Amino acid sequence: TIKEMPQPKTFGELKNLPLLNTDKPVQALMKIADELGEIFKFEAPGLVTRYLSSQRLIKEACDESRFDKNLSQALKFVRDIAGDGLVTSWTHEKNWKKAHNILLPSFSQQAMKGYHAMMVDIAVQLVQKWERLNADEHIEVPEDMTRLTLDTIGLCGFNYRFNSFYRDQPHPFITSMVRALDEAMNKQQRANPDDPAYDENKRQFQEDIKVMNDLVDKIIADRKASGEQSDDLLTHMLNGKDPETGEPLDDENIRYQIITFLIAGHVTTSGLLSFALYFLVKNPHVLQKAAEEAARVLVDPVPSYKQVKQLKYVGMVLNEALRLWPTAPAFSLYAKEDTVLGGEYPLEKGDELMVLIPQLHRDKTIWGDDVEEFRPERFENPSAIPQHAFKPFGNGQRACIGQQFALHEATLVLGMMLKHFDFEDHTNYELDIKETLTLKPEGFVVKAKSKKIPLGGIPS
Ligand code: HEM
Ligand SMILES: CCCCCCCCCCCCCCCC(=O)O
Ligand code: NI
Ligand code: NI
Ligand code: NI
Ligand code: NI
Repeated sequence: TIKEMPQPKTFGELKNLPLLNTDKPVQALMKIADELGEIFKFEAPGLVTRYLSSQRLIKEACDESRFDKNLSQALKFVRDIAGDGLVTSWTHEKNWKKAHNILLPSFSQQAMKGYHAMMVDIAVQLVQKWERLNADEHIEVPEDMTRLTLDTIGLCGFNYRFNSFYRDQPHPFITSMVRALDEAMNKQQRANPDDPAYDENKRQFQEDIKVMNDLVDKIIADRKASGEQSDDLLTHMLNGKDPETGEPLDDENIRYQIITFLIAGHVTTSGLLSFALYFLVKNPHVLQKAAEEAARVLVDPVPSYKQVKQLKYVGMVLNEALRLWPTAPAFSLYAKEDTVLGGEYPLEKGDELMVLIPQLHRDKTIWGDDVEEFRPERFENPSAIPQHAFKPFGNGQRACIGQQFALHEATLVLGMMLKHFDFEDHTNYELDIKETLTLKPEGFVVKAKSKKIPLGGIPS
């Protein structure tokens, strides 16, 4: 059967574009998806795309045989920041597979074990910051989580210490990065993007990128110092070669991968930890159960690699946080050839799709009517999940390469947090999600009372 696709309000020649005149576009698309269902067509000037919400359709979309990764109009703009790095590359581009085969070992199981000691190093610093707060002080959660995840990838991946916890205002890299990423997101709303009204937006974007590359200059210059016994993500960028081609990365592409992993390797993990702690203080019984698991397993002054993989409820808690609000909320696709989607929606070649991940994770077909509630107990048995129903890390060979890096870090930090502190919703925070392509709760503050359990490190 062939069915016609529902389409939201059209505003003449701008088509659907004025519908996204909000600083919360993903959440607006969720509102739309509620009123139109599993799929709807979205039209902008020059561009058309189809948003998906149902596990049924989306599981067909993840067929690598039928569909390859498309670059969103978002990603085409982020490409101005990250070039042809792993995230913003075409699959058919010759720098993807190259950098993929070169860098994939950096996220192997034996690689991950090397990162732990450094993950703890920055984790210790976060814990000790909260341990040293005075009585009348609030914890700006997403701000401290950003400090944590930036230093982690900065140290694990490049042996470079941002020293975020030694700073008042965010590191100049964070400031420029957000503005740069805010531009790409806000740029999607501009009929005539080259109208000189935006020449100011183009000038600040230039500055932001100048700052970020100045930091990359620091990282490269500091490695050639040296910089010797290191076998981290940066080492493989410089010395490693692609098997198929026998070629290393260029002068240019290397810089792009650094920018890529500095952004991608922290921004969504900052959001995950922020969302996770938010739900825990909004569901204290879940908080209790989780904090009880933390007290049970974390028996040494600092967690071991073995212990972090024993915290499965903490891992469950994070998955459930990734379910309700996937910090990387969407990824695009295109049909490799002509086909029909869901056996009822004909697709031409070159047609773009959008996997609306938050709406996907809300498919009542898979999780029940119990959707909007926060229950980590959904993930007690992973094999009970009709997969392609839970994809917070994308799909296929273009799925998140740092998925295990993220979850291990997050579980570790969240674990140490529960072991060492109790938490009170000090301001009774109503959830306010800020969009910057990625998702993150904004203005969310807490109070932390110390359980008087000391530390003692640090290995590496
Ligand atoms: C909660 C944390 C994270 C989430 C939710 C997340 C989400 C995602 C998603 C949805 C994609 C697919 C993008 C697309 O298909 O268009 C992706 C790809 C990617 N992620 Fe992440 N990510 C996280 C953490 C990380 C970390 C920690 C790293 C690196 C240390 C990382 C690096 C990358 C890279 C390099 C790609 C593209 C690789 C390729 O396609 O070849 N991400 N991620
Ligand atoms: C270095 C790479 C950074 C890119 C990371 C951001 C990608 C996460 C998913 C965002 C997709 C777009 C969602 C909001 C925009 C929209 O579709 O209206
Ligand atoms: Ni107060
Ligand atoms: Ni410079
Ligand atoms: Ni190696
Ligand atoms: Ni055709």
